[PDB]
Formats: sequence, C-alpha cells, structure tokens
Amino acid sequence: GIVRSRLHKRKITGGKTKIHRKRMKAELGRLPANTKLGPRRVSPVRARGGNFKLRGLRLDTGNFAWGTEASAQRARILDVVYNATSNELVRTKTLVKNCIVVVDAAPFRLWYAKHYGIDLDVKKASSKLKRKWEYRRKHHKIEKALADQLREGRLLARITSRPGQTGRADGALLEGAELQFYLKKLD
Amino acid sequence: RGVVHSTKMRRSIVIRRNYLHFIRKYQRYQKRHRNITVHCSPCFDPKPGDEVVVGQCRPLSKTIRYNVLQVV
Amino acid sequence: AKKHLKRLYAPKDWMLSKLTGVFAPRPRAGPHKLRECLSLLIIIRNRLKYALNALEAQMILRQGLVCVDGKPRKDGKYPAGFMDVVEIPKTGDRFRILYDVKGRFALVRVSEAESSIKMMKVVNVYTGTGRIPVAVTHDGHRIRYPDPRTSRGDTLVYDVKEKKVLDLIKIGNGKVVMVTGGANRGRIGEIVSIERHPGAFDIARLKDASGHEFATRATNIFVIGKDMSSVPVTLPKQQGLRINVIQEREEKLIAAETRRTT
RNA sequence: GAUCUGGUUGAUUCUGCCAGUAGUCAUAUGCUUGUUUCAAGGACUUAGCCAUGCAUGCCUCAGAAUCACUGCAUUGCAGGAAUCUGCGCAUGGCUCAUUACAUCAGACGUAAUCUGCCGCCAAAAUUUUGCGGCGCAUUACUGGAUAACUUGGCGAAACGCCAAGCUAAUACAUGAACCAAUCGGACGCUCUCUUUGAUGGGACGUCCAGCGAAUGAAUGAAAUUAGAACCAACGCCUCCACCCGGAGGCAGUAACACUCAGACGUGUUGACUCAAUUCAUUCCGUGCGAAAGCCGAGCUGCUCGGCGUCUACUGACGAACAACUGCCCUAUCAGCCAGUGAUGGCCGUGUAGUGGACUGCCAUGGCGUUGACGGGAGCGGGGGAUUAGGGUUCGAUUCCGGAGAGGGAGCCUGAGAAAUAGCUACCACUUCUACGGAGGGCAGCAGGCGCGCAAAUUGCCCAAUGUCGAAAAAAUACGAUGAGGCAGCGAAAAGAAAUAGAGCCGACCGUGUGGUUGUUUUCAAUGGGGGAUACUCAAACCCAUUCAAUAUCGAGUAACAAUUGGAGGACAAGUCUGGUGCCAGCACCCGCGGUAAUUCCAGCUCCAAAAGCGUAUAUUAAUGCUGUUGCUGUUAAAGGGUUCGUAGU
RNA sequence: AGAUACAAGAAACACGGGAGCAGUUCGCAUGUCAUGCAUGGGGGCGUCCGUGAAUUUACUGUGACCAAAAAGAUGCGACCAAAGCAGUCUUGCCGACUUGAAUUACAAAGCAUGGGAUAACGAAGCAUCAGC
RNA sequence: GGAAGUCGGCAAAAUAGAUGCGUAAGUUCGCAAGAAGCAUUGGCUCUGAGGGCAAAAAUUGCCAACUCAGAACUGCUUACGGCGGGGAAUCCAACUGUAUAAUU
Ligand SMILES: [K+]
Ligand SMILES: [K+]
Ligand SMILES: [K+]
Ligand SMILES: [K+]
Ligand SMILES: [K+]
Ligand SMILES: [K+]
Ligand SMILES: [K+]
Ligand SMILES: [Mg+2]
Ligand SMILES: [Mg+2]
Ligand SMILES: [Mg+2]
Ligand SMILES: [Mg+2]
Ligand SMILES: [Mg+2]
Ligand SMILES: [Mg+2]
Ligand SMILES: [Mg+2]
Ligand SMILES: [Mg+2]
Ligand SMILES: [Mg+2]
Ligand SMILES: [Mg+2]
Ligand SMILES: [Mg+2]
Ligand SMILES: [Mg+2]
Ligand SMILES: [Mg+2]
Ligand SMILES: [Mg+2]
Ligand SMILES: [Mg+2]
Ligand SMILES: [Mg+2]
Ligand SMILES: [Mg+2]
Ligand SMILES: [Mg+2]
Ligand SMILES: [Mg+2]
Ligand SMILES: [Mg+2]
Ligand SMILES: [Mg+2]
Ligand SMILES: [Mg+2]
Ligand SMILES: [Mg+2]
Ligand SMILES: [Mg+2]
Ligand SMILES: [Mg+2]
Ligand SMILES: [Mg+2]
Ligand SMILES: [Mg+2]
Ligand SMILES: [Mg+2]
Ligand SMILES: [Mg+2]
Ligand SMILES: [Mg+2]
Ligand SMILES: [Mg+2]
Ligand SMILES: [Mg+2]
Ligand SMILES: [Mg+2]
Ligand SMILES: [Mg+2]
Ligand SMILES: [Mg+2]
Ligand SMILES: [Mg+2]
Ligand SMILES: [Mg+2]
Ligand SMILES: [Mg+2]
Ligand SMILES: [Mg+2]
Ligand SMILES: [Mg+2]
Ligand SMILES: [Mg+2]
Ligand code: NA
Ligand code: NA
Ligand code: NA
Ligand code: NA
Ligand code: NA
Ligand code: NA
Ligand code: NA
Ligand code: NA
Ligand code: NA
Repeated sequence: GIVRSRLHKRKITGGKTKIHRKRMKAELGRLPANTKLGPRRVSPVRARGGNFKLRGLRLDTGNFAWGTEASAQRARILDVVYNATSNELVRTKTLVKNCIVVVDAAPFRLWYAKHYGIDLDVKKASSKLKRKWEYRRKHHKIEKALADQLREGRLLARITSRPGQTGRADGALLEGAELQFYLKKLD
Repeated sequence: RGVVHSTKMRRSIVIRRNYLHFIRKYQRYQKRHRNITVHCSPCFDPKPGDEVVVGQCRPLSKTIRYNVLQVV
Repeated sequence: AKKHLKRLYAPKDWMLSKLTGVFAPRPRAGPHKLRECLSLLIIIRNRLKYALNALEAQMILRQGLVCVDGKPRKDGKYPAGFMDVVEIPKTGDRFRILYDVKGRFALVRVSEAESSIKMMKVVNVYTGTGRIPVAVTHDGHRIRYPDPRTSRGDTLVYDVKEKKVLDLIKIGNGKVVMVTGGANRGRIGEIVSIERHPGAFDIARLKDASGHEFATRATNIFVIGKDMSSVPVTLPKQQGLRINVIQEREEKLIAAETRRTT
C-alpha cells in the first residue's frame, strides 16, 4: 500500500532510479484520521511491536492549561477559528495540532473565584481562606485580554496534542504576544 | 571542513570539498571534488570563498545531514 | 532472527575443528556478548573432557551438577565469560574464566573461599523510579544501591553467595589493569596516563612489569587492584607478561630436548 | 627461467606480424586404464515444464482423560489413542533473474526508533466472601461456555461441511477488606489554645495522593569586587532571682514549628527539551491477578523446596534507517530535473521513529567535460589463475551481505513476514468430475521431459555435527529432521605408487679383465587376487593386521602380456624396405606428392612421457606487439597548414 | 627573583558539589533530647570565564582498530606425501602448571613523533604606524 | 453489414468552440502545423491574486472594474445557435493574381 521510502523519488542529478526488490512492511504508511469536532469516537490501530495507537474521530473536549497559573481544567471545545495550513481545514472544522479554538471559560471562572476570591458563593468562606485570598491577591496581576475574555465567556487556545495519534484533544490558552498576533488575524 | 560554494537558498548553503585520489598503477594523483548541502543558522553570515566547519546531525531534509558550527 | 552458527563463523578461541560437522552451538542471549563468551557445552565437552558427545553433556547439564554463578544452569547454550566461576560440586572442581597472555581463554583453579567473590566493571549509572541509583555491569548485573562515588569506568568486588558489594576500586593513575580486548588481551600493566579526546575513544597508556610500554582503547581495560599485591583474584601462570617470539621459540626447543635426555 | 625459435632477399642488415612453446580446482570430446588416499559434480542454454514418494514439529515428577482403550487389583494403581491449551514453523536448504549516489567493503552513527525467548532485578493502587437484614467475622471452597465423544447426517468428490446432546483448564470472564508502612496538595456553619481580627499554633473530618501513558508549570547548579547604615518580621543571646511587662544587641548558627535534633542541599553525558522528583487536569478498553495455577517432601490444621504466569525497567540476541571514501566499457550519448516534487523554507499529517515520505502556502533553486543524463555487460566481497618487479584476467558456486520462490499486485496473524510446502484476485500454463463443482506451483532431496558440446541413486541412517520443543538417560516407558552424515555413480582436479630381483653356463658385443646383449637354466621375494578367531561401521563397505598361536591358498611365455603421439626444420628420434605417382593424402607455419617421396599408405627399428596421452575453444605468460617502471613518430604506420587561446598539467 | 627570547599542552581570574578527609613541599577542645559511635614560599590535580596578530594538510617513523576459511610461517616421523592440529612417556587409578606461536591484507578514517621537499591560506607594502 | 453501389465515395454522413499536454518525413530554415493524438468542460456554496484617492506613513480610512487560478458538495437523457474530417503517394503550374457577360 502506502510507502514511506525514497525508492520512487528522483535522484539529485535528475536521473531515474531502477527499483529492484518489492515493498516491505517496515515502511508502510496509513490513511489520515481527519479528526472532526463532535461526540467522542475512537478507533484502535495495532502498531509495530504490539502496542495500540488511538485514532481520533470527532472529539469534543479535553484538558486546557492556564500556563501563567500552572493549572489546567477540563473544558468543552466550541469551534475552530484559524489554521496555518489552509482555510479549507477551518471550513471543514478539523482538529489538528496547533489549531486555534475557543473554549467555554466556565471552569476557569470557577477556579479563579475559589483561588483569588474575585468573581467575574464567594462571600460564604472561612476566615482563614479569606486571609489567604488577601495574600494571593497582594502581588498577582491579570492582563487586559485575559480578563476581558473571561468576562465575555470564551477564550482562545491552541491544540497541543496530536489528535490522530493519541485520541486526545489537549491544549493551552493563548497569552502574551501570541494572543495579540492571532487577535489581529481574526479581525 | 569545506569551502562555501553558493548561498542562494534560504538558511542553506552548498560547500565543496577538494581532495586528491591516488591511482596505484601510475603512482600518481588526480583531483576530485564533492558537493554537500548544509543548514546555516542566522548567527553565521558566510559568503562564497569562506571556510566553514560542519558537524553531522539527524536528517533535516531530503539531502541535508550537516549543520554549520563555525565560520573562519 | 538467526538461530544457527557455522563452524567457520564461530570464534577462533573455541578451537573447533573444521572437519567435524558444519555447525557449532550458538550462544543464547544472556550475561555476555556472542563474540566474547564461552558456552557451557564447549567447556564441559571440549575443555574438561567430562563428556564425549553433546548427548552426554546434556545428561550432565539437565541435572544441575554445574553452577556458573552459584546457581545451576540447565542450558548448554548459556554464554559464560570473563570473571565467571564454574563449579561442579560432585567432582569438587572450581574454575575461574580469565584471559591467557596470548588472548585465549584460561580456566584457573580457585579455592573454596575465593570461589565466592567476583569482580565486575561498571558500564553505566542511571536513576530508577523511586529515585534509586542503579549501576549496570559488564556481566549484566544491576546493583540497586552502589556507593555514591561509583563512576562509569571503575570496578567493584561482589559476593555471589550473599548478594552484597565488598568494596569499590576507582580508576586512576598507578593502578593495575587487565586488557580485555584487541591485540593486547590478557596483558597486565600499570596505568601511566589517559588521553581524553572528547567525542571519540579515550586512549590508555600502560607499562608492563618488565618496563615495556603499550597503549589501547580505554574501553578495553579492567581495573583489578591498586597494586599487584592487592589483587583479590588468582592470576594465570604467565602473570600477563608477554615475551619475545624469538626467545619463546628458543626456550620451547631447549625444553623437550632436555626432557629427551631424561 | 629476469631465456626464446621458423617464414619476406640471388645474398645482407631492419620494422612487423603470422606460426611454434608452458600453465589453468577450465570446459568438452577421442584412444587407453592393474592398486590405494583425497575430492568437484544440470551454474553457462531455458528464473524452461514437471508423474510419484519424502522434506517441521514438540510431554516432563511438575496445564486439561469416565476412550463405551490396555495391564495388574478389585469402587484402585500405572501406561495412556484422540482433542483443547502453550511454544516453534520469519531459521535451515535452493538459486543468481533483476541491480551503478542501488548492492557491497573498510570506517562511523541512531540524542531518530522497535525489540518475544535469555540475564540481573522490581512490585504496599483496588471493599472481596460468608451469615442476619446496613451490622457481625475461624472472610476466598467464584462463573458460564466449547472440543475430543454419540445421535442424526449432506455431498461424485474436495488438507469439503451442517444440527442436537454431554464434560475440563495454566482456554475465556469476573474478583479480593484488615494484617500493611512512610511521603504532601486542596478545603471546613467543627473544636482548643496564644496574641490584638492574625498568609497564628495544634487536633478533628472530607476529597485526592501506586507503575505506565497524554497536556501544561517548576527543578535538572556555580565558577569577572570589597566594606557599611536604616525598616518589616524571622532566628538567637543578655537583663530586671523566675512569672508579670519592658528593656538592648549580633557570640555562634546545613536545612526543617514535635515524636526522624543529617531519613539525598549533589543523575548522566563531549553535549540533551533525556533519567528522575513535585504540583494541576485526565485514561472507559485501546494496559497492570497473589494465574482463584501445578508437582515433591515433612510433620483435618501447618512447615519447607522445585516449577509456571500478568505488568514496569535495562543489558544481551536482533531489526529498521542514514551515508565519509572506493568499484568495468561507451560522446556516431552534452546538457539533466519542475503541470503531477524538481532544490530549499513555514505550520502540520503519517510512521516504531527522522525525512518532500506526504497535504497546503512561499522562493528559484539543485546537478554536469573532475563526464551528469542515456546505452552495453554484470549479484558485491573474502578470494582463484599466471608470479623477477610492475601488472593482466576470473569470482553462478562452501563463509559474510543482498534479492526471489511461474509473472506481477494486495494482505491477515504475529515480537518479527508485504511469508509463498500462508491467504486473496488477475494473466499464462495445467489436473479430477456423476458437468453441479473442486484443485496446482521441485530456483528443497531423489527422479522425469525438453534444451543443449556439457553434468550422478526415484539408496541407508539420525551413530556424529546442530535446530525446534511441554523435552536428560533409564525404568510398566525408544521425538522430528532428504539440515546433516554414510554408501552407489564419478580418468574435473590433487597425493603415494606395481608391471620384476640376484646368479651359473654357452655363444656374441667394444674398450682393452673389466662394462652387457642373447638362450637352456636355479632360487629366493612380493603383491594384484581367495579367505578369517576377527577389526571397522548405526548396519554394511573401504583401509589396516594375518596365511598358525596345537591347527590357514596361491606367479614363469611371472598370457597377471602398457598406452598415446611422433622420426625434413622449428623440435628429441632413420640419407632402412615395399606401395602410390600433383592422385590418394599429409601439413598449426615453412612445405611434401608427376617413377629413387628423409613428409602420404604400411613393415622393422628408434624418440618423448607414461597410467596416462592427443584434439577444439576461452584465458595468463611468452609480448618493451598497450610501454607508470618501459615503446615508436626524416625515409618502415605515425607531428596538427599557421598563430591566438580557456579548462588541465 | 624581574628583562631577552619560548611557551593558547600558555598566561591571568575563579569553583568544596574540585584531590576516596581541601593533594606535595620548604587527650584536650566543638556538639551532646544524637549510633556526635561525629569533627578538629612555591609547584603538580580536576572544572569553568576573559586573552592569538591562532596554524593546517601531503610525506615519513612508531603504535591503535581491523571474521574465519584461503595465502605466507613455528612445532609434531599420521610408514612418506597431498593433509591434520595434533600428540609424547618416566608404564601411568598419571604426568608434561601439555600444545595449538607469530604474520600480510589496498584506498579512506583515527593517536601521538619529525619538519627537509611540497601543497592550502593571507598580503600587494602611507588601506601604515597606538611605545612600557 | 459498411463502398459490395457507381466511369468515379457523386450525394449524404462525418470533424468542429476554448484550455492543458504533445506533434513525423521533407525543407529555400521562413515553414510543413490547427500536422497526427490524449484529457477537461454543467450547477451550487466558498477561497486567493491582480488597483486608485486621501491624510502627521511596510500605517489607517474610503472606493471602482472584471479577469485569472483553486476547493467542497451535487448532477447528466452527452441535450440551442455557430464552428476544420485526417493521412501516404504520382502528374502539371513556382507562388498572390487574370481570364471565354449566356455550356470550357
Ligand atoms: K517538519
Ligand atoms: K509469537
Ligand atoms: K541427530
Ligand atoms: K617408389
Ligand atoms: K613498436
Ligand atoms: K503534410
Ligand atoms: K490572396
Ligand atoms: Mg637469382
Ligand atoms: Mg508421565
Ligand atoms: Mg495450538
Ligand atoms: Mg535464509
Ligand atoms: Mg562492515
Ligand atoms: Mg491494598
Ligand atoms: Mg533532608
Ligand atoms: Mg544477470
Ligand atoms: Mg559470488
Ligand atoms: Mg547467469
Ligand atoms: Mg565448485
Ligand atoms: Mg549448484
Ligand atoms: Mg522473500
Ligand atoms: Mg520454474
Ligand atoms: Mg509472496
Ligand atoms: Mg516447493
Ligand atoms: Mg531436483
Ligand atoms: Mg526421557
Ligand atoms: Mg517419548
Ligand atoms: Mg543436502
Ligand atoms: Mg591418480
Ligand atoms: Mg598389466
Ligand atoms: Mg590381497
Ligand atoms: Mg613412416
Ligand atoms: Mg620428419
Ligand atoms: Mg634432431
Ligand atoms: Mg596445435
Ligand atoms: Mg621409398
Ligand atoms: Mg598476454
Ligand atoms: Mg617481459
Ligand atoms: Mg611514413
Ligand atoms: Mg609541420
Ligand atoms: Mg589456514
Ligand atoms: Mg466497386
Ligand atoms: Mg458492379
Ligand atoms: Mg461531396
Ligand atoms: Mg523534424
Ligand atoms: Mg488539435
Ligand atoms: Mg498557378
Ligand atoms: Mg489563385
Ligand atoms: Mg461561359
Ligand atoms: Na619486402
Ligand atoms: Na590392497
Ligand atoms: Na582392494
Ligand atoms: Na516472560
Ligand atoms: Na564479476
Ligand atoms: Na543471503
Ligand atoms: Na501463485
Ligand atoms: Na562432464
Ligand atoms: Na605485454
């Protein structure tokens, strides 16, 4: 079937290589998963040496990391907004690595309230937790773009896992100059 | 080590190695050469005629197996 | 993959005649490399002469009756190698596998007290799951708590009955080593200096007991003690002293001629 | 052996070829052949086609017997056909069609990866069971199935098949609390204490906290300068005997608010985003049993040994990629590569993993007279032949590497295959049939047809060398193996070696009492052969020993009979005798043959080398006639019509 | 001892997580709720950072790394030999601590000497010169 | 079925637009050439490239015109008009042109 060898390629001199020997199982390729967005569906693949790869088909949730706070939450993906390969992938709603998506922001809002006491149930807390909140808020600063998105209800993130190889859709929230770079494109 | 031959591609250059080959029957030498394509970082700025030192790395493209380590 | 081994492809030091069969027993995976080992069938049949065929050796082996590291082995393809102690309790034989001054294998008799110790060379040190440091050995052992100053090139003395490390000898100038491979195998000398050459092979320069200098790759040396009187194992007859080929032939001719007078 | 000889002229000295000569594990054919040792043997042409038979299976004390099986006992002990289960069949054997940035060799890499069996090791996650209805404990006596079997059978058959009824597990599926440790993250309408509500200190309770995997954060050291002063709270030392409260200063000082006053402040490498640790959110079958396992011993209730298996980790045996240098002839092959990847870049996908390997976008690059691109012959190497030296030539073939199983494509299972005595389809051939259908793959061993100048038995055996495996050998009780070995056939080639020895007499020889030829003779020896108390051998054969140890056959024309080529020259050996008459024929070359042939056809003599010797084709030396060492160029073949001039030297 | 020349295998800084106890040379103390059963000039070692106007190949000497078979070679009266790696004798309930030595293998690659013949670089001389 | 019809393929049939690839002998080197030959073509929803004018300028704002190149989905009864059949040879005249108004 599909092969990954250099036998069918031209030489740097431009000449054609005469092929002897047949195709070996050690150099096979496989058809891409083309992961879409929807209720979860997976397909096991038996790889070399035993072991199973998971093919992602229609994933819809994952773990997304707030890098600045060194935390993560389980959130639901809402849509795909950008892709550096082609607009065709954005149109067809395909989840691949480095895709830019948006998430529901509900888990991150809840975590912020229970960690800093700021709501974008808080008033019913123990006195020692209230004292701990004051310390944490003493020298912590959030940024413009993140605070605006959390109030709105969605924020942008990029996929960090490879959905077609592990069957998981994990990512990290966008921050810093990266957030500005992609906001200007999404206009 | 080699001599810079062309710097047309993006972040890539071609170096040329010149060596002498010994023919046993005639007890004499003849000249040969070989061209190699390597990857060059922006921290270096070689020009044709320069001398470079390269080191082996994992396959980076169809024909690239070396990286520039020092420009003299 | 491969399961056979032709006689012409077998190691030269097994001393197998080319006119007796096509095949040789190939060693299995285990403690020692394929090209640097001596299988149990070769020792029992060809060296000690206790068996006449492979069938008779299988009678001896598949009963116990032969221990290689304090444990009986029932496999005739078990690879036995450098610094191993072969015991046959029924006949009361205890041997250690060393290298001759000509680079060939040599079985030297050892006492009961000495037969329980072994010297092993470290080849790698890494960290296990519970933050446990473990050292890997040329024989293939994995020791789970070596001394915190154990390094990659040195050696440690081991008790095979009670699995504990006796002591550790580090590699440095002025120590006694044995060459374990390549054109100098079986020689014993003192370390004079080591040239580094990062990214390539180190070179060790050694001096013989008679004052002759020779060099080899640093991966071929095996530390056996800080000085010749503190070596904890018995050495072969020649004590790793290579002599001139012209002189050696003369002595061999002088002998066996005085024997014919007597 | 650092060697040459015949042919151009009436004679001479040259250039130059033709012919002669020696070898070849180098093939074939002709004549001949007594003994013994050692050996290659359908590669060349047709990777052409195949009748038949055989080539891969495995059981121990230790996975599962109610054979309606057998032998002894008499409700048991043994052996156990058949089936299920576990492992192997990706090795070995065969062949050389394809093949020049390929394969291979020498040197290096994988920090870019996978790895069953083997070695040394590791393991503290999990609310189960019984009884009474959540409580109490002598808390591990768990579940359905399915084969062999019998009961009907279908079909012409088919290494074809259906349904019903039984019953096992180390097959399959569920499942285990206390015993039983340290270690740290979030909390609370809960208590208690100290200060003036405290990022205050201790308990109490309520969710997480095992290996492996995914994402994000931190750690994964430092190595370019010396003294002071204030304010915050942190640690210590002094007072005013302590307490109360209310004063003033850095002597010492790895860290750490108790039960642990040193229970990692230190991984590795040339180098790491690697090893490993902590924190946050996860894992739905696509992972994690103490096999809910099996044998020996000893003392229902216990103790000790030998095995077997799941998961995690890294050594060995390997696999797969990458490429620094090298490898025949050809220019009457000079330009090659890009739609549809050509050279490089960016984000991805796919893979066990790197990569234009592949999708999208961007730039115009990459290679070449130091011979690219195209064509011809060809599996690569270790090595063989010929040896003054330098060289020329061969290498299908025992060892190593690669590839293939009629052609060509696709794939399942597996740790490993793009497997072919595995599967699927097409093409070309091809077998049986009741005409519905079902089969095939000798470039494995033996054998057959065809092809050709050209190549062996449809043999015996696992005794040796090894491989697989539940496996030592033996005992109620014997694994397989055309891999391998042994013999048969065999003037490919190689080694040793018979076909006579010693004398008397008589007659002769040529030198001048010795050297030898002949026929009547004598007198010892020995094998080729015939056999054995026997040796060898898995058995048989060959070799070797012997022809009395009381007791063993044999040579005289020793018919037990040497051949193949030659006798003008090269080139060793006749000016012999008949026949033929430019005929027949010989002759590698020069030449011979028309009546006296040194050459034809024969007889007799003689020569070479000999159990061997001619002939054909290819190749090495002869050949300084391919010349680097080492040729020639006025007239023998050969200096460009002359200047300029780039690459090269 | 400094300067003159020479030494980046050098000079000048620094690192206790640096030298198995911080290398070589001119019973008393600390601690004691402790297994505190503890602890007490100049020159070479290791590891980093600034300093060159830095020196390199070919060649040659010596060594490393390089399957066997085959080829060259030591030893042994397989009756000799082509072979083989065996075998010998103090008459052995054995011994010789038995033997099986040691070589060559282009071209490329890798370590440490030598600097005569060469080769790769640089420069084209006011595009220069800063004295401690 | 495919020239068997006929003096004779007369008459009819037949090719056909555009785009991508490709193209022989001969030759006065200009040609031959649209030589020969193969493929695509609808509809619908989208994406990219190709510009002007203003401003205290790899920036921001405003705006026009219709070409070219791609992708997903979906369909066919091959469906207006208009629009070369091609090749291998022989004879004659070099070629464009003129020329028997009413049979050449
Ligand atoms: K990439
Ligand atoms: K398997
Ligand atoms: K056997
Ligand atoms: K006559
Ligand atoms: K000549
Ligand atoms: K034409
Ligand atoms: K016209
Ligand atoms: Mg004349
Ligand atoms: Mg049994
Ligand atoms: Mg089975
Ligand atoms: Mg094979
Ligand atoms: Mg190699
Ligand atoms: Mg538990
Ligand atoms: Mg600590
Ligand atoms: Mg061929
Ligand atoms: Mg070959
Ligand atoms: Mg052939
Ligand atoms: Mg042969
Ligand atoms: Mg053959
Ligand atoms: Mg194959
Ligand atoms: Mg065939
Ligand atoms: Mg196949
Ligand atoms: Mg077959
Ligand atoms: Mg056959
Ligand atoms: Mg048995
Ligand atoms: Mg049996
Ligand atoms: Mg055979
Ligand atoms: Mg013979
Ligand atoms: Mg005869
Ligand atoms: Mg006889
Ligand atoms: Mg005659
Ligand atoms: Mg003659
Ligand atoms: Mg003569
Ligand atoms: Mg001849
Ligand atoms: Mg005559
Ligand atoms: Mg010749
Ligand atoms: Mg000559
Ligand atoms: Mg002339
Ligand atoms: Mg002239
Ligand atoms: Mg040899
Ligand atoms: Mg007609
Ligand atoms: Mg008609
Ligand atoms: Mg018409
Ligand atoms: Mg043309
Ligand atoms: Mg056209
Ligand atoms: Mg005209
Ligand atoms: Mg006209
Ligand atoms: Mg008219
Ligand atoms: Na003449
Ligand atoms: Na005989
Ligand atoms: Na005979
Ligand atoms: Na296992
Ligand atoms: Na060849
Ligand atoms: Na092979
Ligand atoms: Na087939
Ligand atoms: Na023959
Ligand atoms: Na010659």
